[PDB]
Amino acid sequence: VQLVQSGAELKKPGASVKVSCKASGYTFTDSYMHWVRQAPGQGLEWMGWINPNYGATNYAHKFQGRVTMTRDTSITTAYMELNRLRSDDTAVYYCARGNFLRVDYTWDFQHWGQGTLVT
Amino acid sequence: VQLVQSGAELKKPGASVKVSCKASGYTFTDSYMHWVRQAPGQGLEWMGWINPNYGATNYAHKFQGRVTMTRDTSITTAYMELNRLRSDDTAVYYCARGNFLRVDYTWDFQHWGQGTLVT
Amino acid sequence: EIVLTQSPGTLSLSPGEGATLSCRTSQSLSSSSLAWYQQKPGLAPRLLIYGASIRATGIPDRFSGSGSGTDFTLTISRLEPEDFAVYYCQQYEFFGAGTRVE
Amino acid sequence: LWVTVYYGVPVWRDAITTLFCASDANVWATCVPTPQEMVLENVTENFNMWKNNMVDQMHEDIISLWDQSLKPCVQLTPLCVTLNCTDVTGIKNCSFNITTEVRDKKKKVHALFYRLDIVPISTEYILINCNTSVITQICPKVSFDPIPIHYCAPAGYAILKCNNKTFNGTGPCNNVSTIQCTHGIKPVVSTQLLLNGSLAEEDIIISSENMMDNTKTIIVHFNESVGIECTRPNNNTVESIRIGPGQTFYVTGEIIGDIRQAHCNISKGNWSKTLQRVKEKLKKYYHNKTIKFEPSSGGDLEITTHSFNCRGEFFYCYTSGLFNEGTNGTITLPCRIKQIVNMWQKVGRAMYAPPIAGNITCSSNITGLLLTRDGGRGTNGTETFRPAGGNMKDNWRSELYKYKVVEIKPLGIAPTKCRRFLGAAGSTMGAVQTRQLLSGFVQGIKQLQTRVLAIERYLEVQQFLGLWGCSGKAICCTAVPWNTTWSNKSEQEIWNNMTWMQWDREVGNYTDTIYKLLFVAQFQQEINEVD
Amino acid sequence: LWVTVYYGVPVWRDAITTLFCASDANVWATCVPTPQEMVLENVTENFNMWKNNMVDQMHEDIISLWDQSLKPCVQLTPLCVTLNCTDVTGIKNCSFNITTEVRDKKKKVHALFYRLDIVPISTEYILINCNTSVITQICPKVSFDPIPIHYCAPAGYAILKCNNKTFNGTGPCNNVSTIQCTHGIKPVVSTQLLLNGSLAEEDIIISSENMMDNTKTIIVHFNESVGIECTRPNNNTVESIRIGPGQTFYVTGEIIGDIRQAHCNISKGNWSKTLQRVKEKLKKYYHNKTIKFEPSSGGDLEITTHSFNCRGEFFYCYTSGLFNEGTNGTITLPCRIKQIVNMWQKVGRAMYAPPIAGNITCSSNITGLLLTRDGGRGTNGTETFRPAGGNMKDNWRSELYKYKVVEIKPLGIAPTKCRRFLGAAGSTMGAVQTRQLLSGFVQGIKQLQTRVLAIERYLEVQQFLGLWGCSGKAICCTAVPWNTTWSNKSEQEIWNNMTWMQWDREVGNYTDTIYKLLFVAQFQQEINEVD
Ligand SMILES: *[C@@H]1O[C@H](CO)[C@@H](O[C@@H]2O[C@H](CO)[C@@H](O[C@@H]3O[C@H](CO[C@H]4O[C@H](CO)[C@@H](O)[C@H](O)[C@@H]4O)[C@@H](O)[C@H](O[C@H]4O[C@H](CO)[C@@H](O)[C@H](O)[C@@H]4O)[C@@H]3O)[C@H](O)[C@H]2NC(C)=O)[C@H](O)[C@H]1NC(C)=O
Ligand SMILES: *[C@@H]1O[C@H](CO)[C@@H](O[C@@H]2O[C@H](CO)[C@@H](O[C@@H]3O[C@H](CO[C@H]4O[C@H](CO)[C@@H](O)[C@H](O)[C@@H]4O)[C@@H](O)[C@H](O[C@H]4O[C@H](CO)[C@@H](O)[C@H](O)[C@@H]4O)[C@@H]3O)[C@H](O)[C@H]2NC(C)=O)[C@H](O)[C@H]1NC(C)=O
Ligand SMILES: *[C@@H]1O[C@H](CO)[C@@H](O[C@@H]2O[C@H](CO)[C@@H](O[C@@H]3O[C@H](CO)[C@@H](O)[C@H](O)[C@@H]3O)[C@H](O)[C@H]2NC(C)=O)[C@H](O)[C@H]1NC(C)=O
Ligand SMILES: *[C@@H]1O[C@H](CO)[C@@H](O[C@@H]2O[C@H](CO)[C@@H](O[C@@H]3O[C@H](CO)[C@@H](O)[C@H](O)[C@@H]3O)[C@H](O)[C@H]2NC(C)=O)[C@H](O)[C@H]1NC(C)=O
Ligand SMILES: *[C@@H]1O[C@H](CO)[C@@H](O[C@@H]2O[C@H](CO)[C@@H](O)[C@H](O)[C@H]2NC(C)=O)[C@H](O)[C@H]1NC(C)=O
Ligand SMILES: *[C@@H]1O[C@H](CO)[C@@H](O[C@@H]2O[C@H](CO)[C@@H](O)[C@H](O)[C@H]2NC(C)=O)[C@H](O)[C@H]1NC(C)=O
Ligand SMILES: *[C@@H]1O[C@H](CO)[C@@H](O[C@@H]2O[C@H](CO)[C@@H](O)[C@H](O)[C@H]2NC(C)=O)[C@H](O)[C@H]1NC(C)=O
Ligand SMILES: *[C@@H]1O[C@H](CO)[C@@H](O[C@@H]2O[C@H](CO)[C@@H](O)[C@H](O)[C@H]2NC(C)=O)[C@H](O)[C@H]1NC(C)=O
Ligand SMILES: *[C@@H]1O[C@H](CO)[C@@H](O[C@@H]2O[C@H](CO)[C@@H](O)[C@H](O)[C@H]2NC(C)=O)[C@H](O)[C@H]1NC(C)=O
Ligand SMILES: *[C@@H]1O[C@H](CO)[C@@H](O[C@@H]2O[C@H](CO)[C@@H](O)[C@H](O)[C@H]2NC(C)=O)[C@H](O)[C@H]1NC(C)=O
Ligand SMILES: *[C@@H]1O[C@H](CO)[C@@H](O[C@@H]2O[C@H](CO)[C@@H](O)[C@H](O)[C@H]2NC(C)=O)[C@H](O)[C@H]1NC(C)=O
Ligand SMILES: *[C@@H]1O[C@H](CO)[C@@H](O[C@@H]2O[C@H](CO)[C@@H](O)[C@H](O)[C@H]2NC(C)=O)[C@H](O)[C@H]1NC(C)=O
Ligand SMILES: *[C@@H]1O[C@H](CO)[C@@H](O)[C@H](O)[C@H]1NC(C)=O
Ligand SMILES: *[C@@H]1O[C@H](CO)[C@@H](O)[C@H](O)[C@H]1NC(C)=O
Ligand SMILES: *[C@@H]1O[C@H](CO)[C@@H](O)[C@H](O)[C@H]1NC(C)=O
Ligand SMILES: *[C@@H]1O[C@H](CO)[C@@H](O)[C@H](O)[C@H]1NC(C)=O
Ligand SMILES: *[C@@H]1O[C@H](CO)[C@@H](O)[C@H](O)[C@H]1NC(C)=O
Ligand SMILES: *[C@@H]1O[C@H](CO)[C@@H](O)[C@H](O)[C@H]1NC(C)=O
Ligand SMILES: *[C@@H]1O[C@H](CO)[C@@H](O)[C@H](O)[C@H]1NC(C)=O
Ligand SMILES: *[C@@H]1O[C@H](CO)[C@@H](O)[C@H](O)[C@H]1NC(C)=O
Ligand SMILES: *[C@@H]1O[C@H](CO)[C@@H](O)[C@H](O)[C@H]1NC(C)=O
Ligand SMILES: *[C@@H]1O[C@H](CO)[C@@H](O)[C@H](O)[C@H]1NC(C)=O
Ligand SMILES: *[C@@H]1O[C@H](CO)[C@@H](O)[C@H](O)[C@H]1NC(C)=O
Ligand SMILES: *[C@@H]1O[C@H](CO)[C@@H](O)[C@H](O)[C@H]1NC(C)=O
Ligand SMILES: *[C@@H]1O[C@H](CO)[C@@H](O)[C@H](O)[C@H]1NC(C)=O
Ligand SMILES: *[C@@H]1O[C@H](CO)[C@@H](O)[C@H](O)[C@H]1NC(C)=O
Repeated sequence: VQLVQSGAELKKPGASVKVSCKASGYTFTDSYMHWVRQAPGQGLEWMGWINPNYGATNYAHKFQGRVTMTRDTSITTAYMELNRLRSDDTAVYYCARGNFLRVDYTWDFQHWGQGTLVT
Repeated sequence: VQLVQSGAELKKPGASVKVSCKASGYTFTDSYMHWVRQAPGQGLEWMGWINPNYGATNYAHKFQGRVTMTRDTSITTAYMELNRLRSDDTAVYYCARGNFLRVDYTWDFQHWGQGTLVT
Repeated sequence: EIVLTQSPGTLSLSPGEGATLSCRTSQSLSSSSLAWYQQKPGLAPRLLIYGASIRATGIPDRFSGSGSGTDFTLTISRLEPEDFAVYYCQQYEFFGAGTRVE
Repeated sequence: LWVTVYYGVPVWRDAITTLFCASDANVWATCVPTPQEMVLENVTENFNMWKNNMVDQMHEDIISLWDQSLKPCVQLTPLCVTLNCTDVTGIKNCSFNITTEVRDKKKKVHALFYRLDIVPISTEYILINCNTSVITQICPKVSFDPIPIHYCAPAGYAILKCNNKTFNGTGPCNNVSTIQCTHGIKPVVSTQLLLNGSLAEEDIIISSENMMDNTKTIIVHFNESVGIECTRPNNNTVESIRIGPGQTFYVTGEIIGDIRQAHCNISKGNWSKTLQRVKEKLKKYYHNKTIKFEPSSGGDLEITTHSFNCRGEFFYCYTSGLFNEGTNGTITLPCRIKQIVNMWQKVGRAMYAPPIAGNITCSSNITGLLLTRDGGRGTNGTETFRPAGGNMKDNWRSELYKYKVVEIKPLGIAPTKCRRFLGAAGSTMGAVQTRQLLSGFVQGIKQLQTRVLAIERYLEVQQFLGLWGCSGKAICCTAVPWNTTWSNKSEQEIWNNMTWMQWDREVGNYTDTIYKLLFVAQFQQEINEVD
Repeated sequence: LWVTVYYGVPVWRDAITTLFCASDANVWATCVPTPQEMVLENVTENFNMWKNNMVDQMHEDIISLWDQSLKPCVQLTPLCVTLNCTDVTGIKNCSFNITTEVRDKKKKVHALFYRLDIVPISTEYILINCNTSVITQICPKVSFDPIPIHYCAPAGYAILKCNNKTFNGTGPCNNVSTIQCTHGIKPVVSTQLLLNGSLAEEDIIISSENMMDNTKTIIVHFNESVGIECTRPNNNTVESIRIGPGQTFYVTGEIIGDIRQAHCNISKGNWSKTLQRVKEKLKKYYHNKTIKFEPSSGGDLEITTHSFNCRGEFFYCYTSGLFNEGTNGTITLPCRIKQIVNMWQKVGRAMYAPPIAGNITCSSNITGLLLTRDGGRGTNGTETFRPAGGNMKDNWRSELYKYKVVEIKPLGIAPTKCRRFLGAAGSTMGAVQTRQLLSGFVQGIKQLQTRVLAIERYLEVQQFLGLWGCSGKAICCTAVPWNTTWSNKSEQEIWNNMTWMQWDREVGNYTDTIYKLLFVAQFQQEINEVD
């Protein structure tokens, strides 16, 4: 499983970032593309998952209304766009493929990408 | 089984003949096209066979290096080209279809063409 | 809403020792609902046990775990130098704060 | 005691097998038309709506029939040409040229295409999903109506139906019934509201694999239908375009009158009453919190809107007016008509649904509701439920949740003194095999494979009985004594106050243990007879 | 003595039957994954590698799977256009125009084609075999790797394997073994050197139908593998060309760096040692003469060169450096890459093998060698052996020569006093039928036909037994006396020092002679009972 993420950059209040999680070498359609937020030296958080065959997405109650998660299946690249960033959005961002991808049906995030440390 | 051979002509030392054995009315691909040399008023000789689906050919030890047996399957016509003819090449030439064409697996040449008496 | 508290302490230990780690769940869930993660200093986290007893591929034998209901436990018998990093207990959606080993 | 072989035992095991559609006297009725039911007293079985196999077979059989039915139909590969499209609203008047029936002559034609059915490349457009899929026109004069489809089990198998009214989909059932053919299952197509389904008998039924897991759609069955009348009010005129030898391409053209919007009416009376009932019921299946509803998240117009199929016209009606917070009225929903649609997403295939002259109307009965739950540490004690779409098998889990497929297993080896359909399932062993159960083991390529397999299982049981000296008889006393290690129980314990099923569960470990003894004992008896 | 019917006899006859591939957990594994072996003491069978049927079934099953696997793939009929080709060597830079995804627009594209893949019509060319065949691009994202393929016999049949190490392919075998599924047979494609085959256990094995016949390929199996590492060193860049709705055409373009030649290395150490061993062994199987080797005769680059298939790239490596007359080194062979190839020559079909970016490497194990013999009255006492190609079945005769398919035949009628898998094949009649042999008679359309046929043979034997009064028993004493004309032998001669097979050969002439007597005797007994 190859996941190739993008690069980070500090975004001023009111801008918009578009981070990508370009996948390769597996059945992209039959694979969730959960997103995970790493607070700086702190516990993780669940941004949201995106079924890529239909785009059916569910975000967290914290970031509901501020984020949007597009997916592209032709080039098998999932997206995650975050608008209206504030300075308190300092974190790292990774994409995890799991939730019945592995043997267990429960959320078992195995492969992870490359990280993106947008502050 | 119709086999229509070509005409003969005396060839000087160093020339090249191209005799043909144009077939019709059967499965040309699944049929060997053995060639047979009749010495003048003498015993016959085995020039060589040619599987026409692949061109896989085997000539005799006597004429190995002096002869070449092309085949054409589109028009279902087999060929036999003889270079570097000498005056001692006086003979007749016929094409025989056999070697499991008939019931027996062993070489059982039945149908023969029209003859070609290149001297 | 599923609260995943973790035990305190920094575990000032040397290599060759053992380590006991624990995570609590706020509702009576089965063992399949909880997993454990290595949290490295600045690299991608990886999964050890999913289902609270089934190990993952490419993982040594020194890690084991068990638990049902509440008070799930992870035990490491031999702390190699690379094993002195943070460790997270993952629920369905809410990750854990992470107990510390020095 | 001594081993004893019983043939025609009323027991079963969970298994996966090929069924076959039946229907009633079209895509489906090209199935063989028929339904007996018999209640099973004192029987409890652990049903599972989610790990079922009839949904995974119904999905593939819908794919297979939709692929088979669209093989002798037009392919719009010549129609992938540049389209000069202007405004006629969401509709575009597109002019383009084609290779007509005489191949060395080109003809210019016109057609009204919706904006969702074309993408730009100015005013130049092309039909959507041409450069990824091969569009196939849905054949006129072959109706694609979802007629009711029964599922009849093959020989040697049976279907158990759960008759408990409050049965959510998982767990034990109070009393079950063995049937040959299931009820009429209309194979509807929907996204957020299940249409024309089966109503719950007495109470609203809510179901999920695990509610605390959020990636798993929550199904809600209404016990009261909600009327929903919907319509495309445009006065279309269909124009036929000949593109080849017998291939015709039907397009919209020259709408007459006002270009009105397709709308989908629901009544604000019965709705929000049913939704308040659903809210009350979802209060109990979680920790106490306020229960209230949000519109759908972002996504493909195929999942962000309640889609369906009315008379071959594909509607995409927004549901933001339903899941956003009370008296009589109407909840009129905007809808977008889409012709080129690719449902059950197959990479490289599409479907041009042809147009219809005049208007159409779409009266249906909402009998269900698909939901999902937002997660996060949102606090405040309110749970936000959004409608969820995609994963089409859910639409047939709502109709195949009472049913379960079971494999009938004879040779219920039990001990006795001697030596040498499913009506009595819950009955004790003390106080019929030949008359009722055994005759039911023999009474396209799929339904031929399942019948050859039925023949193999009948021969693989009859041969076993013949090799155990039981060629013509159903009950055999045998020469193998009953070991003390095979869960030794007294005759009183076994042949009284104990059903065949529990006994099957008792000595399931000793399969292929008594069998070898039976083979060698019969061979010893025969070789003694010959000597 | 009196007639006696035995059921489950360990005997067999040569027959032709449908087998089925199994493979192990792609073109082949779309087969059902699985292999028991049991040695047969005192059994000798006349094997025949040449008149076998598994080669004639393996050939047709390779044709069937290659046709089935290339049905949902691109067809390069639009690509048969004039090609403006210049020099880039054996490679040509060809520019041409195509009908793109928008049909009324034409796009000019470029592609690097080898000179063997184009023919002239100047600089104008066309793809080879366009005007005789319909080229079909081999699908990417579906690997055509030759995975090992087992062959499991159906119900009622068996496969005998010959375990004699020095077994050449024809004649008796010292000791055999009945198996369910054969070993992993990689279906490789080669011309002159058999690659990735099965090594001989102890000694080099040479085989022909008749060596004095010259139209018949001589197979030689190496007991020691010879390493052969081969490579295409060109740094290709693959360019995708869209020609339709979802149809993509992958071409080479813009090689980076030096245009190097594909070469195929063999080691001069192990080779010519193995060839000297082959020479020594071929001294004995003819009249004494010097044994020495010549290059291949004239013919299609498909037979004049050792062809194979490495990672989907088709190599054509000349072998003139191997068969032309000693120390360590390398025997580097020039190779020609061909994309449009038509193997197993089907009139009207071809195959465009797509290109691969980067380089590739081709490490394989030569385990075989195909030869032929020049004839004529050449005198001098030297025999000239050339490599021979074509007739693809030979490549699977080298892997299916130990195996033989046999039809199990019950009803071994023998005389006794009384009246009224294959483990014991070589055992005498004196001192098991039900436990071991009889249960093995029931345990796509091809593998469904062979199972229906298994059911018919089980019913056509069970009905015969039931009509001979043997419904539930395997051994029957019957009311037909044993005639003196049915090769009358004493009980001592028959039931001692004589196996079931020789007895089957003894009274094979009296089939449908004792049978009529058995029918009429059973009918007489029953009609006496009723009266
Ligand atoms: C949920 O369930 C409801 C109730 O079953 C469905 O609504 C019905 O859908 C059917 C099928 O589309 C509708 O039947 C169609 O009705 C049209 C009107 O028919 C009337 O008018 C004509 C004269 O114009 C009379 O002859 C006729 O008797 C009626 O009075 C017709 O246009 C249709 O005929 C076309 O299709 C048939 C195929 O059977 C062809 O033979 C014809 O040639 C023609 O092409 C057809 O009969 C029916 O009217 C709907 N009922 C209501 C009450 O609205 C819902 O569709 C369903 N929901 C979903 C999502 O599937
Ligand atoms: C006789 O037998 C030998 C030994 O089996 C065969 O040689 C092998 O052939 C296979 C099949 O072609 C080769 O496998 C291919 O190897 C390539 C290199 O893989 C290495 O590098 C990648 C990174 O680039 C690593 O991921 C990988 O682990 C390896 O270290 C790959 O290009 C190929 O992958 C492609 O095909 C697979 C299909 O399985 C796809 O899933 C991939 O996406 C990709 O398209 C492939 O794995 C193998 O390397 C060969 N072995 C050796 C030692 O050379 C001979 O081919 C055979 N002879 C004949 C005539 O058939
Ligand atoms: C659908 O209905 C079934 C019952 O038919 C529900 O099963 C119930 O599941 C819960 C846990 O999810 C059980 O609670 C706990 O069970 C254990 C024993 O397993 C017990 O030790 C605990 O004290 C606690 O009771 C519950 O017993 C079980 N059964 C019943 C009858 O309530 C299922 O949750 C329902 N689900 C949905 C989504 O509708
Ligand atoms: C492969 O091996 C078989 C034996 O397993 C070889 O068969 C042998 O064939 C030759 C004739 O081709 C036999 O020679 C003659 O046989 C007759 C009886 O048939 C006998 O009367 C003569 O005196 C003479 O021996 C030979 O007996 C026979 N068997 C053995 C054991 O040598 C076969 O030729 C081999 N072929 C190849 C191509 O490897
Ligand atoms: C099967 O029906 C029985 C009643 O006949 C259910 O048992 C009880 O039903 C009442 C009324 O709905 C509930 O209040 C009780 O909680 C039920 N008892 C238990 C132990 O759950 C039974 O639950 C039904 N089965 C299913 C799966 O719904
Ligand atoms: C569907 O179920 C609901 C909920 O049980 C039923 O609504 C009840 O109707 C009775 C009628 O006598 C009232 O007394 C209750 O107060 C109602 N409950 C609620 C929560 O409002 C409804 O009748 C059922 N529908 C059918 C057709 O059986
Ligand atoms: C839809 O438009 C068509 C256009 O032809 C209407 O059909 C016409 O109806 C009028 C009614 O006065 C007749 O006089 C014409 O002869 C009809 N023309 C044809 C060609 O049939 C049709 O009535 C319109 N439908 C609606 C519902 O308004
Ligand atoms: C929605 O369900 C209602 C019943 O709840 C259906 O109304 C019945 O329809 C049948 C059709 O055969 C009529 O015979 C009955 O008289 C109707 N009953 C009542 C009480 O009106 C209604 O047809 C359903 N809607 C659709 C579109 O099928
Ligand atoms: C089967 O193996 C036996 C030995 O177990 C072969 O019999 C002899 O084998 C030796 C050693 O190779 C040869 O020198 C003899 O010539 C063999 N005897 C005969 C009569 O041929 C036997 O040949 C083997 N069978 C085959 C087909 O190779
Ligand atoms: C393959 O067979 C050959 C020929 O029998 C074997 O070569 C012999 O090897 C032994 C090793 O002790 C030498 O004593 C012999 O002189 C060799 N024979 C010849 C003709 O050179 C070779 O060992 C076999 N290979 C394997 C792997 O068994
Ligand atoms: C084959 O050619 C490609 C042409 O792109 C080479 O890929 C380049 O490799 C260099 C190495 O210095 C990189 O700087 C470039 O960024 C690469 N380009 C691309 C587009 O990836 C490739 O390395 C060559 N292969 C070999 C074996 O020489
Ligand atoms: C050619 O055969 C040799 C053995 O004769 C193979 O070498 C072995 O390969 C296996 C692969 O599983 C390794 O595990 C072994 O260690 C190897 N043995 C030795 C002695 O090196 C070799 O791989 C074969 N070549 C190919 C291309 O398959
Ligand atoms: C071609 O298809 C892609 C998806 O594979 C799509 O995004 C693109 O818009 C299409 N091309 C044109 C010109 O519309
Ligand atoms: C057409 O096919 C024939 C064989 O049937 C071939 O010899 C010829 O070269 C082809 N035509 C052209 C123009 O290449
Ligand atoms: C579209 O049609 C109009 C008709 O007036 C014409 O003027 C215009 O050029 C056309 N557009 C294109 C892009 O050909
Ligand atoms: C279509 O073909 C006609 C042929 O008469 C030509 O006049 C017209 O410009 C073409 N236009 C388009 C938009 O394809
Ligand atoms: C048993 O099922 C029958 C089906 O006719 C139903 O009438 C009955 O109510 C069920 N039993 C119980 C206790 O609900
Ligand atoms: C729909 O069509 C019918 C058929 O003529 C007509 O009677 C009715 O008025 C039309 N109504 C609308 C709203 O389009
Ligand atoms: C169910 O059990 C009761 C216990 O009283 C018994 O009377 C009844 O006959 C049983 N059901 C059947 C179908 O035998
Ligand atoms: C029957 O019981 C005896 C007691 O000695 C035991 O040895 C034997 O294994 C048992 N047989 C089976 C088939 O379990
Ligand atoms: C091939 O392309 C070259 C590019 O310079 C062009 O000059 C030449 O005319 C072309 N050949 C043909 C036959 O069209
Ligand atoms: C191909 O089509 C283009 C269309 O622009 C034309 O310019 C070119 O001459 C054509 N050439 C060939 C070689 O087919
Ligand atoms: C008989 O076959 C077995 C297979 O295991 C083999 O080991 C043995 O050597 C064979 N017998 C002889 C005499 O070669
Ligand atoms: C083949 O490709 C690999 C991949 O980069 C490269 O490392 C190697 O040098 C190349 N060698 C040749 C001989 O082309
Ligand atoms: C083979 O024959 C020998 C002769 O001594 C006998 O002992 C042996 O049992 C026989 N094989 C079998 C399998 O019975
Ligand atoms: C049995 O033997 C007698 C001797 O007279 C002969 O006539 C008769 O044909 C024989 N029967 C068979 C079936 O061969």
